[PDB]
Parts: sequence; C-alpha cells; structure tokens
Amino acid sequence: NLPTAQEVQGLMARFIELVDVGDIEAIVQMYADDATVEDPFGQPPIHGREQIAAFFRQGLKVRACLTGPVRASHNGCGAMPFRVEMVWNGQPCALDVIDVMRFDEHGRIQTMQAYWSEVNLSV
Amino acid sequence: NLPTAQEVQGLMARFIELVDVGDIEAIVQMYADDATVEDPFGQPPIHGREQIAAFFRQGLKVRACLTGPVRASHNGCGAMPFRVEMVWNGQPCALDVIDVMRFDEHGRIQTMQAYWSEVNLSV
Repeated sequence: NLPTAQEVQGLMARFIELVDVGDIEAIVQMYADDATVEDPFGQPPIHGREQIAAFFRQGLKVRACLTGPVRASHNGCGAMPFRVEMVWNGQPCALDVIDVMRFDEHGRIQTMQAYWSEVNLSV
Repeated sequence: NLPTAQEVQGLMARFIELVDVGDIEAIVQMYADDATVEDPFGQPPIHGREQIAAFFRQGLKVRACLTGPVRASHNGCGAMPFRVEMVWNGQPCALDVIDVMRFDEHGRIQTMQAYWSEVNLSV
C-alpha cells in the first residue's frame, strides 16, 4: 500500500542504511523497476533499475548516516538530510545531501531527487 | 539572474532568518508574485503573494533555525533542514522541516515545498 508517514520514515532510513553497508542489490530492490533518479538534482535523470544499479555500483569505502530525522508526508513522500563519507583516490571526502523521495503504491521508490553541489562537498 | 548554487544558499538561509524574526512583508517579498507554496507537502497548494502573506501572518512567538547546511543545485534550486519552535495556546511546540525551493530568473521563490507531518511534531 502507499507508505504511511511512519512507513516512509522507515523506508528512507533503510535506504541510508543500505548505502552505508553498500548492498547494491538491496538498494536497487528498493526502487520501482522504472524509477527515475536525479542525483545531483539538476543533472539529467537516469531511468530503470539497470541504470540505477550501474549508478550505485559506480559510487559504491563509503559511509552514510542521517544527520537529522526523516521528514515524511501523508502522500507517500519524504525528505531526509544526511552525510556521505567516501574516498577519492586515497583521499577522504565528505558530502552533505538531502534526498527527496516519492514512493509508489507498492512501497517502492518511484522518483528520487538528491540535492547537493560542490558547495556541500569537502575533498 | 538565476541564482547560482552559492546564491541559493544565501537566499534560503535568508528565508529562515526572516521567519525567525517574523517579518511577514520581507518574507512575502522573497516570493514571485504568483508563487506556489505546498506546506505541508501533500496539502493543496496556495497561490500568489496575498495567499502566501495570509499564510505567514496566520503562522507568525516563533523561532526558526537551520539544523544543517543548505543543499544547493546549479539550476536555481535547493533544499534545507530546519527546526521551528512555536507556542500553541501557551504550549511550547517544535517541528522538524525540510524546505525545497525553486527560484526564478529574478532570484525570487517560484515554488516551495515543505516536508513534514505530525511525526516531526512535538507539542
């Protein structure tokens, strides 16, 4: 069923947990088969689980954690603030991000928009 | 001109500052004359500065502060996490929110979506 506000909080937190551990298959499974991802927002969207899987495999030594509670709505959507820590050619980096997600009637991520730019990056 | 990522950070932070001090006129001036506001997201949108002014006058003993940096994009958009403190019939309340904004070619807020629900509220 369309996720309730409480369920959205759990689903989005789960997403962060999956990125943190780096389970690509589990992350991809959270998305609708034809979901769209805009990360960073403003960039062209990628479509489908294949493109989304390639995207995450490409990006995933990484750590991710919520930096504040997940804000959830009553229409299957939510937004959350988090921090990603990674390594770029042996160099430690950090990025502040906010993901906005819209879930479908099956509890899967239909669309995701990740807000961030170089002003939120530390290399 | 369309706000750069850095300008978006400043504009959105200014918005929070204006809510914190409670300057309704200044807040309203930040919006495009025909801007739309969905607060909380999922609720019907209000349109125009008159409706937006009535909305803020209605809501504004209030304090607001960013709880993390403003995430800004390169296409005039951004998202920010913040906390609002207010009083409901002499009772102190708090609310965690994330505002997503799209600015126009004149640096004004074209659309704003505020994510939050009762799960983010403390009365």
